[PDB]
Amino acid sequence: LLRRYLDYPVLWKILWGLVLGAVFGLIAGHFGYAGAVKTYIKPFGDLFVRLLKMLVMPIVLASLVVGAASISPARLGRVGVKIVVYYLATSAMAVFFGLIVGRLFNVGANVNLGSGTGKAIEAQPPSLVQTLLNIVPTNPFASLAKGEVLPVIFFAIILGIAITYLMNRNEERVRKSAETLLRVFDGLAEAMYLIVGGVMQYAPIGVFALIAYVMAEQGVRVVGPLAKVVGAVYTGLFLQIVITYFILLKVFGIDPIKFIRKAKDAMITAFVTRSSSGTLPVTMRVAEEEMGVDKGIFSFTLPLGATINMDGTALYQGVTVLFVANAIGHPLTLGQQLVVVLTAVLASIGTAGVPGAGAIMLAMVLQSVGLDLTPGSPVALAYAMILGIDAILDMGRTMVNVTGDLAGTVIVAKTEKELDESKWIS
Amino acid sequence: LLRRYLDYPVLWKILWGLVLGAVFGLIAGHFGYAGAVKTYIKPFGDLFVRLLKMLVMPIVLASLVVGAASISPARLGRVGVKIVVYYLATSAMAVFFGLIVGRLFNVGANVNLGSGTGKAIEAQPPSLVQTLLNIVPTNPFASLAKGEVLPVIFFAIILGIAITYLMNRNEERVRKSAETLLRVFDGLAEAMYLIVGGVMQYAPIGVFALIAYVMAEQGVRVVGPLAKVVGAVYTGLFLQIVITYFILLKVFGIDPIKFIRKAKDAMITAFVTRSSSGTLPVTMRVAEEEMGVDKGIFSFTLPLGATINMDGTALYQGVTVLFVANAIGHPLTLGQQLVVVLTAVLASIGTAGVPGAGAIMLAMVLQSVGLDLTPGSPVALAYAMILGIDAILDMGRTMVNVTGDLAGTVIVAKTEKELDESKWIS
Amino acid sequence: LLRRYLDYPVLWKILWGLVLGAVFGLIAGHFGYAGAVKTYIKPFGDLFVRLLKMLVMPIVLASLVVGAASISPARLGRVGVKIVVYYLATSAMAVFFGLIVGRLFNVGANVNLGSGTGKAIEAQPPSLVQTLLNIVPTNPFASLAKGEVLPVIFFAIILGIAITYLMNRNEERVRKSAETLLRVFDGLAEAMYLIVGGVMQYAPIGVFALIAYVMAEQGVRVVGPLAKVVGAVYTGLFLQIVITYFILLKVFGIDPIKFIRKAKDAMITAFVTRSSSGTLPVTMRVAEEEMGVDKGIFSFTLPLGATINMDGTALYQGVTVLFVANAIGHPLTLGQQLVVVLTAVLASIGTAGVPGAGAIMLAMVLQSVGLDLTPGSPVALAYAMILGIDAILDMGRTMVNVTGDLAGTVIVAKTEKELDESKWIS
Repeated sequence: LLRRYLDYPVLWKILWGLVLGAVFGLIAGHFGYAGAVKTYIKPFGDLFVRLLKMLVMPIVLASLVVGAASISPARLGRVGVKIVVYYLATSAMAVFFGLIVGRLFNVGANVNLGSGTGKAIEAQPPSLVQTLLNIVPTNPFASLAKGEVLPVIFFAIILGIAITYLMNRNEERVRKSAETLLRVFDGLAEAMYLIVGGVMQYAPIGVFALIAYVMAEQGVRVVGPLAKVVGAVYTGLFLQIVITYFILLKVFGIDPIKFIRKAKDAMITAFVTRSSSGTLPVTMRVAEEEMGVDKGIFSFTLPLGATINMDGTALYQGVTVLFVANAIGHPLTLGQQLVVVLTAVLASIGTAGVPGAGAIMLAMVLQSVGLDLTPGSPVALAYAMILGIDAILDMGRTMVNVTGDLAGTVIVAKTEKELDESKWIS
Repeated sequence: LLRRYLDYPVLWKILWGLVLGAVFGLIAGHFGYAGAVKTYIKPFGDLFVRLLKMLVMPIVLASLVVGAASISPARLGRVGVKIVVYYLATSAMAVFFGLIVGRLFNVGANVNLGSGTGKAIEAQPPSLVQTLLNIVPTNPFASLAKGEVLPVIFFAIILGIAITYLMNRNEERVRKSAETLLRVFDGLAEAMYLIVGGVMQYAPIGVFALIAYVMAEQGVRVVGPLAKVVGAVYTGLFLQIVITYFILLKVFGIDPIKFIRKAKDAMITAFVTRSSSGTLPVTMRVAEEEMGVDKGIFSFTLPLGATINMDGTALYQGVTVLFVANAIGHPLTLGQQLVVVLTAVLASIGTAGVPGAGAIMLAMVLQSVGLDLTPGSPVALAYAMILGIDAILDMGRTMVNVTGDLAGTVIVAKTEKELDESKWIS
Repeated sequence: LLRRYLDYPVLWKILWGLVLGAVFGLIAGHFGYAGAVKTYIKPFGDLFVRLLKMLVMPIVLASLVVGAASISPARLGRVGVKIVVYYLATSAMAVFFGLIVGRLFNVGANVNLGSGTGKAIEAQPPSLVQTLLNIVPTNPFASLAKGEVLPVIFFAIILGIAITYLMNRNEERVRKSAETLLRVFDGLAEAMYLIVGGVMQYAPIGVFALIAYVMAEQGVRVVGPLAKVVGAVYTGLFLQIVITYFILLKVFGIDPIKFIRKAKDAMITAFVTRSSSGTLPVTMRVAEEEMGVDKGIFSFTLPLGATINMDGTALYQGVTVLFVANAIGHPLTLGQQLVVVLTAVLASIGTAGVPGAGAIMLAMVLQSVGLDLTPGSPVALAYAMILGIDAILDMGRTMVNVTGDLAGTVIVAKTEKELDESKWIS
């Protein structure tokens, strides 16, 4: 900080930091400085990551309560059902694309990791209703503490609807009590947006450090087959975007190219900060002035959608579990490869919108299939290299998430005729 | 459509839900559809139990803060501190009588619930002084998360009392701050009461699912023990009146025979209306036109007592916490038969008639004793049975709350020499 | 009469509790009644320790949010940020002097009341940089539940700064929301200060119980090591003055000797009145007449320093945490000492002034450094010894507390060149 580093445009600041970090991690990691980068530089990246998780539970709780207390329950249902159907459709298309692009590259094929047989040949306990019940928290404070985003989303929506029923009562004591509770939650959401805007000023250092460490450690693993997995995530991702989202927007009447030229802001600010609920201010300030959606829509769909958006995750798992499988030499068929729907579309509904969520979810899916031994087996290294390239995969698995969020908000807006057509004329 | 299911008197269609659950469980266990009803119907019961547990913590916290700030010693005079201790003492004695008539009835020994050879190391409990010191929470947020409800009760009462002592200080800043905190907790309590209304709207299907599963799983006895729990509550109430509200009146000089003969009006009106505060005028007037207490007293003891004097709901959940215990094969000890006494009494400040209680104070006492309502556990089924048999308990349980209120008003009027004896001679 | 036991000065009451506890414990130990105090007396000690460990989290959260909203770059001009930087740096150097003097005197190295070698075995402590990173929480509510003090301190400070930045907004809705959130946290902090008043009123019974149990089970040296603690704290305050304040004043042009000779009135008033806000008028009179500072500064610097500039308290913490760590036989490591420095500086932002805010902050630092204050553990007994001696250190802590304010006022007034040189030159 010298009073000028806080005035350079935030987005250009982040991209400048990211490119400088990539160059530093390349030239250093090649000159044998992995230890120095890990020791002096990586802690800044870890501090940035930790900051990007401090402000996810409060922002989710407060912003959902406000976004539900602003909308009347009728429009709230008419919007939420649409946004959930949209996430389901686009996430199913995402899983399909994962199963396709994890094969079209034959990912992790000639990584002969000294193992012919394994334990992932078959495993499918996809307990669906057991997840549809886990949405309901047994103790909402205990679900705040344990960092579960979906039960807190449920409780927040319920509390918001209760408040909007209260502020229509007649006992003027109750009206005031409800207004005061709503103002508490509104103040908390706004303070969290300030905190996020503040963290995105340090982000040009955190991104620099993170990508520097990543490009210093894994700067040589992008030569082997582990490059045909970053290729298989990014090709699958570009396909996700340019097929799913543009097909949808053309179907509903939104011109896709203009949609991209207008989403560029949030697309880029989420491609680098790798967090959906840390770029939530940016995507809201995009849906407000650059897309034209009404506030009573994106005040709820965007914070709800920043969590439950399993396109990047499912596209990330549907191509990374295939890599782990082909790495340990034990194959698996398409139908049996639906360990993604086991976790990504069911277990990983909430944990989508924190950095490195894909890696921890892959750790969650590789342990449920039976592959548990962490220190020695090929399951160790096959997942360790993924954890190493987790940042390069995570920079995109959330750009797609925020693009899908904006596309779903635009869709729910356009169907409800709450989308300002004065912005979409160019 | 659906409004015929909403506007139908709840707490009645709950009993219809229970009896339809019984007949459905019978004709699905006979035909041999136990697996099908366990895999398709029980999820509704699981959802309903999770819904009844998501309320217990926020409702206890908020409602207790509001209640304690309503009755704190910082705003109680002589009559206030003379009626509050009376209400607390008589609620404690109501719970004692509940446990007494639960042990003197073998309430839930005819139920086949609880697995065979569950455990045998349930003994070796903490001492009396230790479970007494465990009332004080070492960390209030840690007690909100861990689900402990008695320490949260203690901390909430402390906070309410502190808030009242604040709202009398001179600095306008701290007065406004305390008043705003109180309005926050009040808004949270009101939102929780609406959510409880919604959950009890859903309760028909939930108790239907739970009862259908528990009947069709084995054909367990449900008519035996329920015809015992009522008949235990009702003689519990008759005992409560004719023992407590007669020895208390005898030790203060008031003839209880004429007291009952003149309070029959409010007694009948509350036994039929089933409303703690809906019958408030009637009892009020029978305290004025016949009992003789002036407005200076019964304008403060009766309104407060219709909210914090719930001796009926201190005996109901005094016998039902024995039913749930004796049915699941976990007989209560003196260490828990005290935690019931403290929880079911301190939570009486945290009531609101039907929505404030709604058999949520029992789901709170159960969690206070350690008996968890984990969806699928025998506690859930022995709780579903009771919450289903709730109309036949409530239509009688309401009658003793208002008699407790009248006894309290008369006792405080007599102990202040205000009660005009001219209405009690001849 | 109870009202007589309350209006006694609470800290002399606590010291009397400690003395009576020592004598009664020695008598019991010589008479072989150790079981009597272990079963009947000690439960009061357990109750006090739990009742005190309760307040740490609500106090730390609410008080830090309010204090941080009191000092922030949003409402701090130039003199504001200068004096705040000075206050924090001086509190930090003061905690450092506390640790140095504590280690030098070897405080509490012969009470040996620990459970032996081990009792907290944890092989690999978090490295220094990991200890720094753990300040930001991955989930602030999780840091609330798990009782981690420092992450909640960081989150609370950040929330307060965001809240005041909001209060500076122009949209009426968000300004009102931020005001209401701050008023909620203000009300919570004030309620916590009332509860602390109550707990410290109860304290003498608790200190009597704890010291009696200690001195009865086995007579440990308490007249000696507490004497060394008092000597070390007074040497610490004297060296704090003679090094920190003299060096700062001389490296800014002030002549320290005449500074001391001028502020004799404020120092002596703070000594004899044992109050830091009750000596505010005399402090302003000294800073205006005898120093030369203009009303532009000493009207904003003194009311701030007598609230957030606690050097005496931040040295008492630095010495007594070392005493507790050397008493239970766990010489604390350097990462732990840095944690002590951080959470003794940042907690000063939210000091209370209620008699006992030194003991509560000591409990806060004990919880933050790793030495849990759970009842029964030897930490409770050593903390009881310190809290008992607290009344003797309080006569000197407020002298350094209000000398730091004057040093800071004079420093900043000379930097701003607003110091009326006619009072210094000769």
